[PDB]
Amino acid sequence: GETTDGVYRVMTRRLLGSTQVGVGVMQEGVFHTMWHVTKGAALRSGEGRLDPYWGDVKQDLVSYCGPWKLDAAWDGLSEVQLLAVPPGERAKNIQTLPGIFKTKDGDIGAVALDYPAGTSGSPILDKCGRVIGLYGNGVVIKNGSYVSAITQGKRE
Amino acid sequence: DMYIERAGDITWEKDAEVTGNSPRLDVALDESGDFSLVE
Ligand SMILES: Cc1cnn2c1CNCC2
Ligand SMILES: Cc1cnn2c1CNCC2
Repeated sequence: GETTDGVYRVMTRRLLGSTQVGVGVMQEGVFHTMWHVTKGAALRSGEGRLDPYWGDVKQDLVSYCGPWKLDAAWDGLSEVQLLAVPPGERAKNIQTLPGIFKTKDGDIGAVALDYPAGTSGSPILDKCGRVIGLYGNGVVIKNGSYVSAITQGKRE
Repeated sequence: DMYIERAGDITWEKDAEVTGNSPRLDVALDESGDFSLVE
């Protein structure tokens, strides 16, 4: 199948028509997405099969064909871009200054942008084009707005 | 059966639309990977 680096839609034909369940990042021959998008199931790229390699429900991440490769981190100061790939719509860059999720285990950047659930797995980038995490694991706050963590994995 | 389709290159775009606020929130992450607001 297709192994070129870049952003990909994750689709299913199980429901009515063709439905976009999420998005992911192909980098260094490894496909990276959020666990809730695939539930750890195998994927197809044309006639090729991608098998899960690593995953963790708590981090809400999964890699296919190899170990997690993305290790860039938000610097805690600068604006970043969500490369949103919404269902049925063209990929689009949105620039924003992340907020913070404060947890008992440390602070994590968060992006206050609301897109349909099938946009989960879209990459968040720094100014050099490096993927600093994936969009789609978040919370609804007081005023009803959605805020996603910048979820990044560990490169072993 | 799930399948993937290429949607684009991963690049920073100059003069992309700039939006969104920057909230500082206390949150908790449970064993199921779900975040919740702590108050
Ligand atoms: C990106 C994502 C994932 N789940 N949800 C969203 C946004 N709208 C609320 C539900
Ligand atoms: C939007 C969605 C669906 N299932 N899960 C999520 C996010 N947290 C991990 C589990």
